[PDB]
Amino acid sequence: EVRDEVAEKCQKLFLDFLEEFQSSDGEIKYLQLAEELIRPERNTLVVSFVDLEQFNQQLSTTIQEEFYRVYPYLCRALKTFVKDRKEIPLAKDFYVAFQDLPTRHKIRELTSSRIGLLTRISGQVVRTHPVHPELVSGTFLCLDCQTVIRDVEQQFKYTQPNICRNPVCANRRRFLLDTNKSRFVDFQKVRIQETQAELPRGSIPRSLEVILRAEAVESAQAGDKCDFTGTLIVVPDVLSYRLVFLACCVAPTNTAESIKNQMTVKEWEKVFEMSQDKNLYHNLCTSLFPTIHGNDEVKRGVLLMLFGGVPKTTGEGTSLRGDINVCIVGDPSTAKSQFLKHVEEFSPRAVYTSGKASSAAGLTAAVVRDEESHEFVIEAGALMLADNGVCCIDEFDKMDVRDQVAIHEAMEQQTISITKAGVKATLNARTSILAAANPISGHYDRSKSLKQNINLSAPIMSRFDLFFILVDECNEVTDYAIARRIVDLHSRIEESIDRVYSLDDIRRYLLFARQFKPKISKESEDFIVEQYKHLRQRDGKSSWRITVRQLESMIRLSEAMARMHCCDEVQPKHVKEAFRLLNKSIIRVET
Amino acid sequence: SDQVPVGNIPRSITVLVEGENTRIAQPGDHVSVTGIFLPILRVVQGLLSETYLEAHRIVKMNLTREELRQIAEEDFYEKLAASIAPEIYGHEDVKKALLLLLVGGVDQSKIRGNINICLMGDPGVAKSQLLSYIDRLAPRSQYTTGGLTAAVLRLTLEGGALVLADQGVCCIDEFDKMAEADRTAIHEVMEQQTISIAKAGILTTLNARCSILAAANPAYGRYNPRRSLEQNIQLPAALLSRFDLLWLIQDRPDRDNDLRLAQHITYVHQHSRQPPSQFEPLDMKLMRRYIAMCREKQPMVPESLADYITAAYVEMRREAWASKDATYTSARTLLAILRLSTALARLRMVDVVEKEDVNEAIRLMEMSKDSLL
Amino acid sequence: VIWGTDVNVAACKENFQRFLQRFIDPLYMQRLGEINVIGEPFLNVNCEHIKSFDKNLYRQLISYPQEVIPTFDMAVNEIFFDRYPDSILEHQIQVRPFNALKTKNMRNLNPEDIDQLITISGMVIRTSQLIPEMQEAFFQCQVCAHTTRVEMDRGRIAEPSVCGRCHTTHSMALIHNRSLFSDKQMIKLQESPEDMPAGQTPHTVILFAHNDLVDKVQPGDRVNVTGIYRAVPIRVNPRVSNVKSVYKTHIDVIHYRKTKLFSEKRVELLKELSRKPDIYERLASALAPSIYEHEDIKKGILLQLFGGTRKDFSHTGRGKFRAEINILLCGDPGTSKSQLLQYVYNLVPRGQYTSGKGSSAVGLTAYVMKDRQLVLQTGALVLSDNGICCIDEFDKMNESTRSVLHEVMEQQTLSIAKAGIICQLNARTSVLAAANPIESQWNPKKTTIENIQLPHTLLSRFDLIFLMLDPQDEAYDRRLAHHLVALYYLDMAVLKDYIAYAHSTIMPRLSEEASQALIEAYVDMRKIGSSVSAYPRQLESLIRLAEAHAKVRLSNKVEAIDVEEAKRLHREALKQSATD
Ligand SMILES: Nc1ncnc2c1ncn2[C@@H]1O[C@H](COP(=O)(O)OP(=O)(O)OP(=O)(O)O)[C@@H](O)[C@H]1O
Ligand SMILES: Nc1ncnc2c1ncn2[C@@H]1O[C@H](COP(=O)(O)OP(=O)(O)OP(=O)(O)O)[C@@H](O)[C@H]1O
Ligand SMILES: Nc1ncnc2c1ncn2[C@@H]1O[C@H](COP(=O)(O)OP(=O)(O)OP(=O)(O)O)[C@@H](O)[C@H]1O
Ligand SMILES: [Mg+2]
Ligand SMILES: [Mg+2]
Ligand SMILES: [Mg+2]
Ligand SMILES: [Zn+2]
Ligand SMILES: [Zn+2]
Repeated sequence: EVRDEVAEKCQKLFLDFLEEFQSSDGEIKYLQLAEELIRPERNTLVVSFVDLEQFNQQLSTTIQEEFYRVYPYLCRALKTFVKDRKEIPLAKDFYVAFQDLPTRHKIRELTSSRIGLLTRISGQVVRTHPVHPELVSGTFLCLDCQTVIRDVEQQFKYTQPNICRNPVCANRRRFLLDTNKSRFVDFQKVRIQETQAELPRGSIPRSLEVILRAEAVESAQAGDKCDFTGTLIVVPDVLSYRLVFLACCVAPTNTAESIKNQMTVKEWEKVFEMSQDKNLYHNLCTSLFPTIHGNDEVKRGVLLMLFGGVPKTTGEGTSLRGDINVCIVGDPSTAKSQFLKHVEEFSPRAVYTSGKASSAAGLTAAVVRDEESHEFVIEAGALMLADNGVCCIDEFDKMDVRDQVAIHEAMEQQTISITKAGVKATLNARTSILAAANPISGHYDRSKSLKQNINLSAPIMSRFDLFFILVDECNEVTDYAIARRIVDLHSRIEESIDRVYSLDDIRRYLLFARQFKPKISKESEDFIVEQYKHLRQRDGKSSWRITVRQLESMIRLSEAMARMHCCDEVQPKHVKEAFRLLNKSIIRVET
Repeated sequence: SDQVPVGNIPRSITVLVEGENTRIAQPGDHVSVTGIFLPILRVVQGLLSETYLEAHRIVKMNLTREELRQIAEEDFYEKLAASIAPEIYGHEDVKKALLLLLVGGVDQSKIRGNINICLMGDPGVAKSQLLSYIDRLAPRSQYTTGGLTAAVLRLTLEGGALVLADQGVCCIDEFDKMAEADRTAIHEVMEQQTISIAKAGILTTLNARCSILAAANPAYGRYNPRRSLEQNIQLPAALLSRFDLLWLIQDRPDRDNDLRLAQHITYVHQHSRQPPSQFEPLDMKLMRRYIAMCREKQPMVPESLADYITAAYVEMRREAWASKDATYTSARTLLAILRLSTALARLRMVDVVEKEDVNEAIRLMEMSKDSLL
Repeated sequence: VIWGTDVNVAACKENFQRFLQRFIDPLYMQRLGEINVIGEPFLNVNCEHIKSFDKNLYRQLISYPQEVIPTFDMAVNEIFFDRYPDSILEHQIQVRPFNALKTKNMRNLNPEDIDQLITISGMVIRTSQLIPEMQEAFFQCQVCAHTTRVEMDRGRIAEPSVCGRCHTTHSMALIHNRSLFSDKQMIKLQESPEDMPAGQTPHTVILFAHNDLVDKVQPGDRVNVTGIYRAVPIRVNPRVSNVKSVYKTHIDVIHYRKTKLFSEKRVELLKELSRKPDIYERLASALAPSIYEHEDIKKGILLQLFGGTRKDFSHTGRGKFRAEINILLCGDPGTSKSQLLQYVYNLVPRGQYTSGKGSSAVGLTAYVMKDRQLVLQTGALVLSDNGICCIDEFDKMNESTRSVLHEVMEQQTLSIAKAGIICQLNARTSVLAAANPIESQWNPKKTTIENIQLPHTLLSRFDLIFLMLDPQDEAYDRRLAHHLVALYYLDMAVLKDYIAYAHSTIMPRLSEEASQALIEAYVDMRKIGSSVSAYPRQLESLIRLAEAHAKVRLSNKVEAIDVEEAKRLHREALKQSATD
């Protein structure tokens, strides 16, 4: 019976804040939030840290300094507040989730000095373990003296009572666990790593284990980037200890009007000029690919991929792909890997990988036994790591059949349903895929159909928006120009590039354009119809036939081109240019 | 190994070095230690304690007229060949090669003086007995079957048989049943005379300079002449090519030769001694003495002999090219020829090689390659 | 003075303050001002500066680091409160001396150095996650929850075994989270192979980084670590208090340094010999004297030793450029391939020799193994990040190792999926591979790919494929026999110094004449291939070789002579592996 004056004062002030603090409307927002919380599956209530800081700066400072110490008392305050208010179940777990924390530390900055205090970190999930109930406040009975030990809290380990409850008896070794009376809570072990944004060049990322509980258990899926608000703590491991970030709340990491308001005056002026800049298409292509010659169509397609179309979900719960997939089949050399490397370097969220990767993930989500825990864990693959980004996959022709089928499913349904060893999950993966491949035998036989030239399965080929064939022309002028480019690059170590727009400018312009969702005008509709009429009438011989899949790719490219200029509606110019691109990408047999 | 009784094994003494004496010895070093022999108590009719040796000083160590007359005899060398395991009837040239191995090279400066020999043959052709005899006759000897290389026991280096050789001879019976890692280790031993070992990611190099005498059996029973080398054996061809001399022993049934061998064995069983020969085999101690006397010399190779040696080499290489099957001819062969010639020069106790020695070495090399016939 | 020393706190602090203020290459005040804005409260000081300014102070610092460093800290804090008297910092400045006593002969270390500051150069082999070590344990009674604290209980924690408010029996349990911890990271660092004279048994040391300077050195990094030598007892059994009479020893790091040459005589000598018109040919001849009649192969390996100039393409967005030269010596057994590989490994500093077989003692890959801590262990490729990896028996390799080799030769980095995280260990190595054709001999009329059976892409990555065979020529055999017998009956040191000087100082750059010559040569190669044609990778190889040759001549700029030599060497290699 020892009372922590700090804990009691914090509990009192927290309850006062809950029952007095009100929104701009003058009503207690948290009253309505809790009223929502009464519903089943809602056992966690979010709280705005800035709000309580305004209500009581001292209270916020104390909670930040000693969040872990006071958290149980905050939970008790929430329990008291909710119990007496409405018809909530008499006894079910409740929790408080904190957000709006201005201080965003890096995994590098998590030091032992920060143990026990609230903090927010940003990372990328790598693997996720199965949910498991865990005893938090165990209850035991002494065998000799048959007295029930209660509320013997365990610090994340099988901590039996030190000695019997009875002063008379000193069994000390034969306590029996009362499973029914024991208090359990559902914990999930996740692993996170430094996001590429914060990752120093050529530095191994820091892997941090986190514990998810209550509403946050299933919030974070493998391969996604998320921000966790919680507190770093220590856990004994077989006086050894290891660090784990117990996260109270999990949120996704970080509208056009919102971005423009947030964007600086000079940056917004530059972007506005870009939108008003005619011929921005070719200018941006050339700026983004300085160390390349020719292959203008490849650069056009890559840029259109970078922008992307408008995803659509039907009323019947059917997802229509919004992003496009590009493949580049090329003779030896010809700068394919250079294209992929440029795309990866320029664009954040773009990940480069090879079809020869031997990782257990194997370029997609997998299930693997942990070396220590020996429990199956869903490990995210590179394709997952490219979530809402780009996956530049090289040696695409050399992928394994296992990864081949996984990638086929991913690009077909835009999600990967992985079930094995009793574990099951459905990982969302909306990732544009830029694949590089070599013709069978090394050199592309232009007198043969594309199928005969590559080993990719028919479904993979069908589900690709654009195929770009790079044939090593024997023309002297082309080779002379390529030599000129390479030699100028190597001699003029820098300053050889002529970027009409800076890389950062291109990145911010792409982010601004993403906010638009161009619509299709009835004029655009009929123009698309007529273009597909012509494409079908062509009916040739072409390497691969033309199906409605090509029409879908056409409309997606048209959406991307509309996004190029940021116009919110489609015009015949975009449709005709997309038709030109797709039709040119088609290669006829030269026999 | 010199002091060990014939029917016993070496015994070990723990030595506690301290002060400046530390880092003055390495595994495989033939050393002499002066120190106090004291007990360490780390109770039947009194206390029982383990003993050690408190080191004080550690220092790494390195006939009659008729004897000389016998050395002067031309057949002397042949006689010594006859003394190499006299009970082993036949294999005279093999015995000669073994003697050459025992006397080793010269390493004139430096040249790898060890003469590695391999004996591949069908079961039951006295190979193991030969290896045992060599281990008994060579002053510093190790016997193994396939450990051989060093190890890091748990945190102390522990020299394997190869290290314990350290300028001795390592006789490896049942060579064909050696582990691949061990094969790589012996390859390194024959290449640089050093053993590289790493247990905790640390590449430690130990000086293992020792001649290797390997014995192997063809897989799937007796050797098949119709099948090429490495077809009846499961050893890498390159590894075999490393050996200076590779002798194939075939148990071809020949009524005359088989009868002779049977007569020899029967005489042994009926007299516990081999049949009398032209020259009585010499006592092992005397053989060792003569071997050491030979080790004294480091004969040179006069430039004049170079011409003839080169001529012979080019001739034999041309013959190998004429031969349909590659006979492993390479610069290695020339190096081996030189080593053998200088070993014979050591046997002659003459500081200058002679035409005779070169011719004899060439003959032995040819006879090995023919043994592969 | 503190017992058993020659140290006065006031006088020592005053001397350190005088050193800070009165010095000539004042840099300390400059970096104090820099720390003001930066806020980084760690004043790094080169101890050699103190040695030059005051040898007595340097000796005192080395002898008693633990007792002297706090005085320097106090002096620096007082100065920082003098200059910029107003400022905000979470903790006052700290001083971390370095580069004081280069007793880098780790194999030659003595107990006389216990509790003395020492700096040692080496490559870190392994590390571990930061360990939180208690410093103020917090306890609460199971009965009455009586809170109590035990502060700095000399490592271990003194269990009260009895409460203080109910005074019950032992019932006060420790609360991990309520306690206080400090960061302590363990590192296992191997002695630098180059510095060891014999290197029969490379030495290893254990380092502890405390409260800071954690995770500042990644595995495989070659650094100079300066810290206090420490010896601590080891208990025979944790339950008993008995301790071994032999102490295990480690280092408490104080400073990390990530990492002229010789004298004016050596630079003058190398310049003089560079002036020789045939310095290229003479250097080629000096390399590997044992070998005979091989000139193109020797020149190629020499250019590889020099390698191309380092270039920064980060601005261009094209990614890292492989400035290193990869050479594959393909030949029948007995052509002296392994002799060249060993000689190159025995000459270049920080070089590594390995065998294509998985049985190789080193291994051409890195992987995680349990200590039982699952820590990473580096491979040969990562080990020789800037050295030369001499791979022998390169032909016989598993497909996984082939993929690893392709990745490292392409991106100059190795990707390892430890646990779930993918780490890209930078490995900008120079690959010198040796391959022996399958079958006893090399079958003519078959392409190198057919007769070696390796992926076409992987061999296309190589910038020079040198084919060497044992001709069936009596004259060649006679010449080789004469050479060997003569060997029977320029020192490498000067070559190594010349290579080191070229790497350290010179950095060739292209020239307009060289640019035009390169373009003309490439278009000529294209035209020849018009009728295995030319590829731009060939142009990259030509430019890299030209840069290396310019580095050999010390021109500092690519010259038409370099272009001609590079083109001729490339054509010779082509011929070697050519067929028609
Ligand atoms: N059309 C081109 N224009 C400019 N540079 C080119 C062109 N084709 C090739 N190159 C140059 O070729 C050099 C080598 O090509 P690279 O290594 O990128 O080929 P790759 O696409 O990875 O080949 P592959 O995958 O078929 O082996 C690149 O630096 C690039 O500069
Ligand atoms: N040429 C020989 N002269 C005399 N005795 C021989 C000869 N060949 C074999 N023997 C006898 O063969 C007997 C048994 O065979 P032995 O021990 O020689 O086999 P081995 O050749 O070592 O066989 P393996 O290597 O297959 O174990 C030995 O006692 C040895 O005396
Ligand atoms: N052209 C040559 N000039 C000088 N020495 C040579 C030449 N060819 C061969 N040799 C000598 O031949 C021997 C070859 O030994 P080494 O093990 O280096 O050969 P290798 O061809 O690399 O062998 P492998 O491919 O079987 O590993 C060495 O003595 C080498 O000096
Ligand atoms: Mg590529
Ligand atoms: Mg036997
Ligand atoms: Mg070799
Ligand atoms: Zn009890
Ligand atoms: Zn109490």
